[PDB]
Amino acid sequence: GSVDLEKLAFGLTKLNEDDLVGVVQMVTDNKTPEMNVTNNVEEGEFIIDLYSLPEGLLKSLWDYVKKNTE
Amino acid sequence: SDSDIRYSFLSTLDHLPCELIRSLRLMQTIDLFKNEEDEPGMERACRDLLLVATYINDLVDDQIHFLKQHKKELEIQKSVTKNFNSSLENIKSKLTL
Amino acid sequence: PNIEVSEELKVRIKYDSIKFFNFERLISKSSVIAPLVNKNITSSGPLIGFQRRVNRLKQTWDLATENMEYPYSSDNTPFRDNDSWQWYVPYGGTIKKMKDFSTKRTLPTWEDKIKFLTFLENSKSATYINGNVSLCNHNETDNKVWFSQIEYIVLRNYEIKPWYTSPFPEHINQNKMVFICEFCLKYMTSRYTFYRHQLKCLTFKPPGNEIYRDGKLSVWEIDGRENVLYCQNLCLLAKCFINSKTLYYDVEPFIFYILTEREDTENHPYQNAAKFHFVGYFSKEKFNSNDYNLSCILTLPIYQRKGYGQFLMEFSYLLSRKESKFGTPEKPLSDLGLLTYRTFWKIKCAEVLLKLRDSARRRSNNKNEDTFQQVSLNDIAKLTGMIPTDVVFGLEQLQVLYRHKTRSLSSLDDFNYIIKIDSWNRIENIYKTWSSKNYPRVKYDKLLWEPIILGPSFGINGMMNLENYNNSRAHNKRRRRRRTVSSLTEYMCDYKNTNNDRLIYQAEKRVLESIHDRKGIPRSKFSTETHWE
Amino acid sequence: LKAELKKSLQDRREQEDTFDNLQQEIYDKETEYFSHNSNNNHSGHGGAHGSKSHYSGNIIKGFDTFSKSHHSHADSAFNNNDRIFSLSSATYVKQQHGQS
Amino acid sequence: FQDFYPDLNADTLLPFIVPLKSVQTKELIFKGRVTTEPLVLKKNEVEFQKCKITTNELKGKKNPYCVRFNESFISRYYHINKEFDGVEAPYFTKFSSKEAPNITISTSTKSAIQKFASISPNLVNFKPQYDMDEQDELYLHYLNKRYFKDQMSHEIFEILMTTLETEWFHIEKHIPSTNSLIARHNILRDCKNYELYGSDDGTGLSMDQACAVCLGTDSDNLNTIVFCDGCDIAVHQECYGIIFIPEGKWLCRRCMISKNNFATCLMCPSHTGAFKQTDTGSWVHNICALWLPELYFSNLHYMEPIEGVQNVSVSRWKLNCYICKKKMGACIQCFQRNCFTAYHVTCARRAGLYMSKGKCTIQELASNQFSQKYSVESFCHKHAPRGWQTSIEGINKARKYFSLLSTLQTETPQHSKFNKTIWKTPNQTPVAPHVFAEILQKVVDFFGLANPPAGAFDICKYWSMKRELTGGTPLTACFENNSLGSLTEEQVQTRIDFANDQLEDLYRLKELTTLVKKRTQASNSLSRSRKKVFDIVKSP
Ligand SMILES: [Zn+2]
Ligand SMILES: [Zn+2]
Ligand SMILES: [Zn+2]
Ligand SMILES: [Zn+2]
Ligand SMILES: [Zn+2]
Ligand SMILES: [Zn+2]
Repeated sequence: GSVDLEKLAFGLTKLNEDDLVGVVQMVTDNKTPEMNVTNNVEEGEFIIDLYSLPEGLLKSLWDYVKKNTE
Repeated sequence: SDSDIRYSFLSTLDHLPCELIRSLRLMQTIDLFKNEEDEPGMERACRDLLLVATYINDLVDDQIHFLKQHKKELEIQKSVTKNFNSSLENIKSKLTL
Repeated sequence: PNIEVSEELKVRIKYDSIKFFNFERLISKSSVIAPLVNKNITSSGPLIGFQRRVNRLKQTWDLATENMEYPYSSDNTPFRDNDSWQWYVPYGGTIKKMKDFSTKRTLPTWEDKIKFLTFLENSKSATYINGNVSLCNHNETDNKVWFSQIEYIVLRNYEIKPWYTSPFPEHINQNKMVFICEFCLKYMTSRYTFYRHQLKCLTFKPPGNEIYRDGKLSVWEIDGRENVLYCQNLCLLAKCFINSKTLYYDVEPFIFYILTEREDTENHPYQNAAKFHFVGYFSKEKFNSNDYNLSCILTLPIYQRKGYGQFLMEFSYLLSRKESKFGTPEKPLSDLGLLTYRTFWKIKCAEVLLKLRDSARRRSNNKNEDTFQQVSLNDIAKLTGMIPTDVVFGLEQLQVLYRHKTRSLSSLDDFNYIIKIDSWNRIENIYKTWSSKNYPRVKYDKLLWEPIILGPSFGINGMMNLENYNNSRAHNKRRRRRRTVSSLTEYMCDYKNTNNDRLIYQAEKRVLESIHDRKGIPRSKFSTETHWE
Repeated sequence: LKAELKKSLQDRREQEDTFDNLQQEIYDKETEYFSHNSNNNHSGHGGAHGSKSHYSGNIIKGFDTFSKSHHSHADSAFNNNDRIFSLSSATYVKQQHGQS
Repeated sequence: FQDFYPDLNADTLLPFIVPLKSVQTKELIFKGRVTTEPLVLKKNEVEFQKCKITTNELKGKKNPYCVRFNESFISRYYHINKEFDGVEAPYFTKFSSKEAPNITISTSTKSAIQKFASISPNLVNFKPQYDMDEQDELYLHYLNKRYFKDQMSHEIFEILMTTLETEWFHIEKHIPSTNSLIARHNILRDCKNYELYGSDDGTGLSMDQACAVCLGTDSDNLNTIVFCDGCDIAVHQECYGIIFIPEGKWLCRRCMISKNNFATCLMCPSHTGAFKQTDTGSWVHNICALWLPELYFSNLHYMEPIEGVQNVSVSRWKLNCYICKKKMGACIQCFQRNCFTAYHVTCARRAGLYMSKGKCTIQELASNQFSQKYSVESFCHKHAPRGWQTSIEGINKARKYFSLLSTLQTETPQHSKFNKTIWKTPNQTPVAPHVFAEILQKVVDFFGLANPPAGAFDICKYWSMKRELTGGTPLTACFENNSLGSLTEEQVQTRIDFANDQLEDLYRLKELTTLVKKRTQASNSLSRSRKKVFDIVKSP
């Protein structure tokens, strides 16, 4: 795997509010069955399964968090 | 060769008298059965009379307007077909038989 | 607080849904995320309809992109070169001046196409979260292009699970959600498109004249080809709630009556218009020999628990009474529609019988009690609207129509069939089932309307292959054409006859007094209880 | 009072004169309207300066006259029944009933 | 009634008689046989939801565009921010002109709309008719940052695109459809296309265009072949569900919804000929939906909706077409014994494979049920029966057509009286010409915006590309389907004189109806005055 998921979550926690909203947006767009994603839009929570996330969206999120944390 | 020139004008030839006769008969019905002493009766009667009067006036007006637009677009298309034929005469060389 | 991560590598987040859906923020962040799209992001599930569209456009402009299944074949004719006459006579010659029909400065270039596709791809991350994603959801429980992917429908404010897949254009159906404007009936995918369309459709009313307005309910008698687009939109919405409304495109004839729940909103100090929320409709043919007064009906699921269905059938029958013609709904019928018509015919026959009872009891003291009356199928039909077949089929469900076992046809004076009211209590309760319902009833005075007097066209702007006078006029006037007269000239002078009268209350009083004056029957001819079943 | 009666009934008389004049206006106007086809097809004046537009009948009554092949004399006249615009009001129908 | 008992007639004077568990059946006149069944009915629960947020909270947060000219025009063709509820409030007719919230039509509004009309004669009685979408929001961002210096508004862009749409549709309407010359050119092009590649539309077989759906040449007063003003398709009325024919423009369902596109037939590679929709809404070949077994038509008298999309088994899908070999769509199978080859319906047609609808009329073919009497006999090039010639040449023709589509998808167009003006696109979409650019420029000047002519050209190119994206379907919901089109100059002359006489007629008619309205208001006043006098004359 070309991504360290624990440090990725660390950078996710570092991201600001709008960066999190954007993560939500891109995941809701690229939600596929092999991934395990849940979104309570009524109340407004969002949970993603990193282990099921494929390497594509993983590296995409990695580039995103690099750009928005450094 | 030609066609029944009424068929292109179904709207104003047919559906103008259709709705006209209809609204006229309707106004006739309301007035004929306007119970004279009935206060709300005659109120509604007079109001709907004015209503259907505005309606028929606006219907004949709107058909006038649509026929005006149709006349304009018709003569425009007349000059346009003039253009088209005048042009298309030249390309007979390129276009096949 | 706002975010957390469990040890199983699941990231719980919290965001405000309004900020999430805000269009300007959404499209800005979409252009932000735009390049970050990994073209190798997997597609092992539902292939995006928007992505299908954009890949079609790419392979159309021949920008080689085969990251997905395959490109499609039919895109053009091989002779797009300088041989097509259209390149030497542009616009059919509609433009004269060269400085006006030239296009060297507007024929789009490769760079401009790339710019357009770039905006498109910056939008891709914005469309799925705008159209395909919902604003609210509750999905209770107990390749993917052949059937639909439509999942909701948004009218004025609600979402709707569509009971049946409608034949929308693929552009709309392969989406997940679809908004449909309540007034204009335009169907668009993106909630952004709906936002602008709601900003633009200031014609807060549906089209067509208005023939009924009581309180909040109202009807609109939208003609069939004075506005054909609106009607096609309405039909394409209706197919989402009728199983057998197949006549949804060629709607020139059908005179769509459309029910609506008017609302007076003055929340803003400027706007006060009567918002005419479309509720229900019933397409009725314009000329039908088979005696149909309601071809296809529906009220929307969002407006149930209000009896608008029964109201709309009652209005169809009020219309038939006003036309003084006999009609029944189209025989190939909804299984649910079959039961609701069972109920409605039962209730209507019970109501007519109750009117007969109350009138006879107005005439109770003066008329001898042993004298019985003789009502007829037509006597009931001129009162209700249903054909006599319908009346008997809605009376047998009421179980008040009894017959005689044996046939002593030697004497024609003998009674064959009878109406034998078992219990006025039974009938009054069968009718009172509506009283406790408090359903909207057709206040028969508010209707302002007249029959649809056809000319030679029958209403359509064309010709179709399909009483007898006009039905033969159509076929006679049909004559071949490639790419004896003067009907209706006398419909105004049809008042001089008294056989057919104008108003429904006049027809009712007429038939009621006619039967009151019909010869009576003593209670003694058939008082044998066994002989009546 | 009696003065109120005078003022209201004089308003009523004036409005009744106006109403009867509008009646007569529609009457003779449709008279001319339906004679225009007879003076427009056989001896064409308005719908044709010269004898070229053989279809110059009337919208409502004339369906075949709006066909050049109509070379007969079927729609030359009319009756007080076909006078639809007058029949609109009920007062006119009642007057025609009294005069019938 | 008539099926229940004939000893009772409607007018039969039935004696009314009244002294001083029930499980329901189910009638149906089906195949001449009534039905009987206890009360079992649909019990599915309905589901909806009142969403908690409208587009009100989703409105833009900032208005960064300052329309300092014609702002009245904007705000009056848009929205930016016992009296009304009595019987006195009349019934709105279909002609009720909006005099509703804060319209207050002013002389400024009138001057503005007259200026808009003078912008071009096509824009008289203008109406914004297009709603910008998500992808257009970004293009407006790019514009208003590059050309218009952060001053063009969303409404401005919408109005620009709508003027483009209106002008283009006026040119579209006034486009000449056919003369004898261009019709001969079209039919010769079609004859060449068929004699070389093959046609699954029936065109080219003869100078008399044949039926598309049923490949026939019959035409009588009840089954007369129609022609489409959108493409060269000809379909029998019964064989295509043409229940009525309007007098002018007849457009197939494709030419009416997917206006001209070469849209995809979910059960075929080829994309020409007759089409209907599905219950889902993808254009399926009618000949396909006929000959594919699990595909069936719903309304046999309209033939409109195709059903059976999901009912096909994966065997048919994973079958291969030995004609085009595209790994997509469905494919019928031959009837030869011990045979399992497959091919698309239109593929078989184009290649000239032996097909036979049997003795079953096309109604019986779409009847959704094939009886042992029904035999929809299609064969292979080695399984075709006697009397039919081997279709090796047809295989070659189909392969040529499809490999030609492929080499086109690979190939590129290799680039003073002479004028080769290109105003279409390979998708038959428009190209907004220089006069359209001038018109948009006029509109921008009207609104008082920084107005680069290059910006006008950019907007026109963007509109052309927006139409190419939408795929033929108009950007807006505009339609004036009156067919000026194929008429001839002399026919237009007859119609103009006819319309002159009818204009005179309608003028005197409006005179009569104005007298009618006046007399009706008079009669209203009459009833009012009658009450106003009799109230005191009869009641002191
Ligand atoms: Zn709308
Ligand atoms: Zn056919
Ligand atoms: Zn077509
Ligand atoms: Zn096909
Ligand atoms: Zn093939
Ligand atoms: Zn075979």
